[PDB]
Amino acid sequence: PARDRSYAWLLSWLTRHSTRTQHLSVETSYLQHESGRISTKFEFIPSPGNHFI
Amino acid sequence: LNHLLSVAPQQSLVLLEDVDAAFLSRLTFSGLLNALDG
Repeated sequence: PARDRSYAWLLSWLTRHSTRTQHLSVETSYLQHESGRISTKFEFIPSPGNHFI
Repeated sequence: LNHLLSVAPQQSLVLLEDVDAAFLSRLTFSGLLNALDG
């Protein structure tokens, strides 16, 4: 389930093991530090549906 | 001074102007440099 913390770990492991995943979603890590410093990074995650590995 | 210099925010610069006044003379001359090396 999404409540368990293994969800994100398994999804990251999937997106690493299967580099060429035609179907995927995006997770953006955005953090505006003090003094107006903006840090952004795109983490790509498998899209909802069926995937084969 | 040591507490303020130790708790400075991350990714932030600290500016200490008029450094001559404290060194010439709460106030201290060697205390500030000792605190800096802490």
